[PDB]
Amino acid sequence: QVCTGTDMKLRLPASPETHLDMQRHLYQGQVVQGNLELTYLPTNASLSFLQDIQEVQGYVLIAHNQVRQVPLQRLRIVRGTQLFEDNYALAVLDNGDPGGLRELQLRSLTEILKGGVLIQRNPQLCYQDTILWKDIFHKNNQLALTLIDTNRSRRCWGESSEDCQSLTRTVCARCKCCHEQCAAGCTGPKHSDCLACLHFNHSGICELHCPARYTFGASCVTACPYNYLSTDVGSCTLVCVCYGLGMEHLREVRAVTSANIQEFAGCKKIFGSLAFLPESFDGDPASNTAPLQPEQLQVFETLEEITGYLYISAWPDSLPDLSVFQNLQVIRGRILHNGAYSLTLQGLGISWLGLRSLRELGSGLALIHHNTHLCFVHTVPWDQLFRNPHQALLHTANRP
Amino acid sequence: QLVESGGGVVQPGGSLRLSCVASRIPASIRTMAWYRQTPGNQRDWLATIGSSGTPAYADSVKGRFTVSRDNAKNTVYLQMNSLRPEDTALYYCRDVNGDYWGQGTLVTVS
Repeated sequence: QVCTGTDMKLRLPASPETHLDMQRHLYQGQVVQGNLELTYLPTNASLSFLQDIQEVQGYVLIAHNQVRQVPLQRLRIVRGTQLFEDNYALAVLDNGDPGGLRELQLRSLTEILKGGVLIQRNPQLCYQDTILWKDIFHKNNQLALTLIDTNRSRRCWGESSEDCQSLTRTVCARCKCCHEQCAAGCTGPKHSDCLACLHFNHSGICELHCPARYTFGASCVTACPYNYLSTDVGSCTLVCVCYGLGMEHLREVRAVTSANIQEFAGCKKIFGSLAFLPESFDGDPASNTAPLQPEQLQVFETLEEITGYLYISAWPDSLPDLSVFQNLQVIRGRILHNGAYSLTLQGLGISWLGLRSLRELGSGLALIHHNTHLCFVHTVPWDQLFRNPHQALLHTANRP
Repeated sequence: QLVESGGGVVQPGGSLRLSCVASRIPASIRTMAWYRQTPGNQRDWLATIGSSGTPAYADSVKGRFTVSRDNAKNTVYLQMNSLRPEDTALYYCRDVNGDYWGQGTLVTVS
């Protein structure tokens, strides 16, 4: 019913080989609590897993694609909580080569609450200018930053007669008038008939505020999901001591260099991420940053729980395993690298993992690839670490 | 910043050897992987080579292609053998420890 989005923008995939396997594991069977980003898909890719998606909380990015068409048929409303380049809630860019996307096919797309539309540099995309946008954008937030390119090489979404565009706002905020709490159309005059609640969905009943039930996303849920914190106000949020990367002091720090390693000593729970990069172990000549030493990594031998991701793209060649994390037990996956992964190990050259205490990954996928020395990847009980029917292990380029 | 060199036109049954020279000299020789993008498809993995030197080849090209490196010049080669008309595509080298990508060198077999 409810899934989470992804947070890479125009960046080449971390694994081009398992990109479609990553997507399918995320949007398999309705509401996306984040950004829907579909980039670098091959022309023969099958996207039958996107058929049931209904609403997107953030923005919809479809860029650098080669597919014939993306089947987001039932997509109703993209709320635009987050925006691409802080202006656009829908962004279609460079779909093709200088095949490519053919038609939008967003047949039921009715409301974009906050944000704009950006369509540019599409070699063979059509019907990008015959569809009105002012009838889709919400009245309250009319920041319709529209930048559409009309150049092509080949009042509806597509050529088919089933792609009829139902003008809603132009023909009350919404009508067919709808109830004040109904976002995307309605089939009647009551408050239990519309097909997308504007503010909250209390068991099929659209209301402005949750009955002080628990608010979560845009639905009045009876109890918060597994990996969500419940506050006294009544909200299911992710954040209400040590602080990891991207948390209240290191919001702009990208790696665990030698500058910010002393503050983790003696810690038993990091409220953030843990990113290891090539520049952590070779300090830049610009600043007096001594290269990190394998002996200085022992400050993580007391860690027990990490509230974010554990990303390793560089490791000292003297260390043959991750035994410095033999005490870490749970990765909460509340903050995921690129918005999708909670455990990544790429190009490390380790001979065995050594995460003997890991017993749960609260959210996000797992990438263990390009470790051409690494055995003991299958022997780990991965199904006993996952907690959702959306997590999977993606592994390529490893030791045979 | 990675630049490859060694592609071009070749006869079927021939051989080729690409290179991938790093513009900067890293402190550690890192890990570089070889890909191949047939037009319209995702760039398929070919081979990977680590800092130590242990390689890993895909199933399709294992036994024909050979990957190696020279730490003196920080260049990684991809020695191709018994080339075949189906092998024509764009060949790119990526730096796995950093996610830096090359620009590609088109290899044509005819």
